[PDB]
Amino acid sequence: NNTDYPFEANNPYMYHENPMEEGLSMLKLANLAEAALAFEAVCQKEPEREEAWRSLGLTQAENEKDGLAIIALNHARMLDPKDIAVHAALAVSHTNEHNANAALASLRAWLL
Ligand SMILES: [Mg+2]
Repeated sequence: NNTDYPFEANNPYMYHENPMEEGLSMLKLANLAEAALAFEAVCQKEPEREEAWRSLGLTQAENEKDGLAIIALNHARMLDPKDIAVHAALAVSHTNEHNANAALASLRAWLL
């Protein structure tokens, strides 16, 4: 798919020196929205850094945002087509998104 990621404007990590390292520290601590912002900053500062795109995608999947995860993972795959962790993560996020959407459609059928 699409590799055009919708970066959040006004990202505070844009004026930090090492947002990759902060991202990895926050991800390890389970502070996912902040980690995702830190990785978005890395992806804008260093757009060819495939590990930044992969980390952004994996963080977004962990933070239940599989649509955004897929765009970042697609960008990672374009940068390093041989990264098979990215291949597996893309298949996982597509399945996650499909399952969540089916669950919501089932619940809305019941409620409405
Ligand atoms: Mg999930």
